Amino acid sequence: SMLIDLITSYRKTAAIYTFVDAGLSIHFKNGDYVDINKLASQYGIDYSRLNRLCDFLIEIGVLVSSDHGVALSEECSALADPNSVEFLTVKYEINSEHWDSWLMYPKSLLENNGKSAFEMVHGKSFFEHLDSNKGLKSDFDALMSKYTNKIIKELLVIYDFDKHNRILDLGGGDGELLIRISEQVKGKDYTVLDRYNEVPISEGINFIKGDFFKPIPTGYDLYILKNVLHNWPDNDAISILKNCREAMDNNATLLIITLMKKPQSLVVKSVDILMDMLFSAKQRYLSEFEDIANQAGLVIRHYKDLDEIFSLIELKVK
Amino acid sequence: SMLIDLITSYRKTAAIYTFVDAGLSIHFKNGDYVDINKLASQYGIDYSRLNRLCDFLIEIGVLVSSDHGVALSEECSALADPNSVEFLTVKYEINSEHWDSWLMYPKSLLENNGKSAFEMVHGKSFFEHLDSNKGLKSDFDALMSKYTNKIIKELLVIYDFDKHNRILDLGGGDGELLIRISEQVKGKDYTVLDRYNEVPISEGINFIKGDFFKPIPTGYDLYILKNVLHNWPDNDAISILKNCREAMDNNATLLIITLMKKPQSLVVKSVDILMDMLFSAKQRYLSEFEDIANQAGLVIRHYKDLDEIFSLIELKVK
Ligand SMILES: Nc1ncnc2c1ncn2[C@@H]1O[C@H](CSCC[C@H](N)C(=O)O)[C@@H](O)[C@H]1O
Ligand SMILES: Nc1ncnc2c1ncn2[C@@H]1O[C@H](CSCC[C@H](N)C(=O)O)[C@@H](O)[C@H]1O
Ligand SMILES: [Cl-]
Ligand code: NI
Repeated sequence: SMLIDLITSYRKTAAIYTFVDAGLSIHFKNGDYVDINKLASQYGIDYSRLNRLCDFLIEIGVLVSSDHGVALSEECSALADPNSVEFLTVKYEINSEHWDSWLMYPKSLLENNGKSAFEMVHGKSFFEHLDSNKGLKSDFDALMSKYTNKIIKELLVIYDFDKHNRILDLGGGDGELLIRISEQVKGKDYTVLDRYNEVPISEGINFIKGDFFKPIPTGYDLYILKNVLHNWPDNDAISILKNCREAMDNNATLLIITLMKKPQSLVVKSVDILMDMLFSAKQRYLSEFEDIANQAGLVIRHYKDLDEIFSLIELKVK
Repeated sequence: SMLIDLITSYRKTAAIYTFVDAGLSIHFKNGDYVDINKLASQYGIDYSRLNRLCDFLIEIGVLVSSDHGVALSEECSALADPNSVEFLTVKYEINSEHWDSWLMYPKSLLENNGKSAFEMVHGKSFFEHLDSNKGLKSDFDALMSKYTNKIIKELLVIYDFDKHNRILDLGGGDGELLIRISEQVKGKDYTVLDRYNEVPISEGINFIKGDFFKPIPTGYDLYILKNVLHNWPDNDAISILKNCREAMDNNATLLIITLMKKPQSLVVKSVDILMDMLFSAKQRYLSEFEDIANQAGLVIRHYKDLDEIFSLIELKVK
């Protein structure tokens, strides 16, 4: 049955998580079939239990069985290396932080206390929690780093960075975007602004410890907000764009790179509900961006799709 | 692709859970279309948030959209009535008890101790927790009644209960199996043995406050163990069957009704890993049942499958 499958489909996610979290996933690199006995004994885990878990992973199409042993299906090869979008999603997402928050999401809808489902559980914010927990922030950074590297090739084609002198990335985190821009485009002043417990280091990249809810520095002709605004409700989103405009002069460009909400994109709509749970935020239509931008005294001069999911909005002062 | 869908598919479970847990699902009976803005108004929920959630539920095929409003898809109609196996699965399974314990499952593999993933999280056994938490036990027993009611018709056809005078249901919970058999087969001594805080009341049904790890009462010509042995590891399972044998005389019959482990079945494999997580237990093959029954000094006289998941095993002391 369709419905009962959807309800019990969480057990599949769990089974894949446990396989990864236990570190078993590494040993199935490049379609190498494996003997379970050695793996069970290697990790000091009961063979019977591991054999049964594999048997379940074989039925959902994660693994394949033979006389030689057990291998990852070509479709699920990504679980092998630990620096993959599928692997890094499991490491970042499948934890108490999301799963305990998901169980509080219904309570957060019924109770109209402004606080989000995550905040309800943890008593803090998402990003306030990541400052306390180093382990999860390294997983968060690593996953975000992958989503930037999908965009780079197209981003450099459709936008001219050669014409800019001083580039500031607001909520840049690692500064992966600017590091990857700096490889291709040299002889520019690159600055990353984000909440730092400790300042990152990279060749030719400046790192500012700042809060974009406070006044933004002047002198930069390029301001960037990549995957920031979908973490903030309208009132908080407008505040960020208001501080951006005041900092901007009439020749300055503001780049917004985000997941664009579309009628068909289930991928975006699943993240849209995820953003409501974590931050009481949302993914936005082109109209919703024009609304918050208009209130901030900014005007959309260029819109273009980078990817199936990611898009680029080019704003200016007016 | 497949892999990323499997990893993020848990978000679909969460969405359906929130729709049910918030008590919205009840207003979608008889394929009736409902207004989102009035639903939002009734439970004091924000229309924007509810509309976006409904948007996600429409995309996964739970809901259908119209000018009239939104309705549950014909395949997901079951979310309407609170007495559906799908609804009761959400109420029983989608909670901290399973999800927080699923996150510990990889720890409980890597550790080759006697404690299950649930025991590590809660510090108690699963059934010890249900004694403390009254709300979940009512939902647990409610789901169990449904799996009981799917089997009764074929169970009464294939097994003659009229030949037995005194029947004892070991771990019968609420006497749903004995209540449903007492309807069609009348004028018999029906007795249910289980861990009760307070004893249930049903006409013609007796309820003993007992532990099947202690010596089982003698003089019953039928003993039943329906969905009990899959909650226990071999050493504990053998102990229950040893107690049954000691209680049984040469004319006595033991009925085992269970989810039989079959080679190609995803439904049973998923429950098999769930049983390991909760109780460090498993679903068993016919050979595995014979093995623990042999060590328990019991002999399999009859085996028959009642449906696609549930089977029946008659055991006799010989
Ligand atoms: N008040 C604040 N000021 C600056 N940065 C902030 C902030 N609150 C959150 N952030 C940062 O905003 C970012 C949101 S997600 C960032 C992803 C990154 N730009 C990328 O695509 O690679 C995080 O780095 C978070 O730490
Ligand atoms: N030591 C023990 N002695 C007796 N019953 C026990 C027990 N430990 C657990 N149980 C009971 O075993 C049952 C497990 S599930 C059985 C449900 C029931 N046979 C049905 O299918 O409708 C629960 O009712 C639980 O309370
Ligand atoms: Cl069983
Ligand atoms: Ni038969």
